[PDB]
Amino acid sequence: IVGGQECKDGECPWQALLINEENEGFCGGTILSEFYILTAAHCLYQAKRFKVRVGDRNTEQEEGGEAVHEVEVVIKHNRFTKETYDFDIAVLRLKTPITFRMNVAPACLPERDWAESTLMTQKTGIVSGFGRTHEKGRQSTRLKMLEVPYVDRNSCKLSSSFIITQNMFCAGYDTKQEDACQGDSGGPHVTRFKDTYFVTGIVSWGEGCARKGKYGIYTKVTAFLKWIDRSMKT
Amino acid sequence: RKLCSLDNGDCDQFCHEEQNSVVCSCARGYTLADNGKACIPTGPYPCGKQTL
Ligand SMILES: COc1cccc(Cn2c(C(=O)NC3CCN(C(C)C)CC3)cc3ccccc32)c1
Ligand SMILES: [Ca+2]
Repeated sequence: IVGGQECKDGECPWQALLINEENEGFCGGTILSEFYILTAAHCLYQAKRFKVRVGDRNTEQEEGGEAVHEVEVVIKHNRFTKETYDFDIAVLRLKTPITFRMNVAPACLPERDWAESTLMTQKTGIVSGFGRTHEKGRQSTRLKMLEVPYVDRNSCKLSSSFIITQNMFCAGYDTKQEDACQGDSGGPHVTRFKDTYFVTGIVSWGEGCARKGKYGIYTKVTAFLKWIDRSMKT
Repeated sequence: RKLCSLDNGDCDQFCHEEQNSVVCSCARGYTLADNGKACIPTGPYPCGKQTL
């Protein structure tokens, strides 16, 4: 995350962190329930084998609520393609259930119709992660969050050098130096509504980070809700 | 601005229209309240709640 603030105690409990064999975080994820993690499909090729850490806000200092979980099932959308990053979504089934607590809780899955006309019509969404604080910088050791305005779909397409499919949406600023970045992929994009947070996106990609005239590209969760429920049902 | 378009129909969460009228509902872990609008949690850790 470039700019924004750090997630304070109990502020971003649905945040999950995918870590490799060397316990390095390479991507984020969102807790959907005690057994399921929502992330990006393109994160799956980052490591040949990874685990899932929850309740972590400082990669170098155990707060006592941390907990590693092994992945039992990786459910990737068969239509995902590295050529365009379309259908950049995957669900992870954990071997052992997550224990909810102060910094560990699930985000809510909304209904499609309501999410698009009410959640995505709000002015801002919240993105978070342990990603880079600057485009060419290194990974953050502190979990960060950033409020990001929903971008008009027309402005989105006109600003992108790459195709923006119907499974993606733009969020962020035109010139302000705040945006998600490398390492945040697969992380949560949630929208607040009356004190309740709903999953609305998955950090996907972007042209650089916080660049002028460029926005953060997120997987449109509402387009996969039925798919997500199916992956969790079995 | 009518029904759900006017302040989410006074619903705490999901709002949908079926026959010129509002019907509210809630996410898993919540139950619609007596007023048929608010969403009451069912456990110690309902979804979407921060604990500051
Ligand atoms: C705004 O938030 C984010 C979140 C995650 C990553 C980024 C930007 N980003 C990307 C990237 O994304 N490449 C895309 C190019 C275009 N392709 C498309 C053509 C599919 C996808 C990879 C690679 C990369 C390397 C170092 C720093 C930032 C980076 C920005
Ligand atoms: Ca820690």
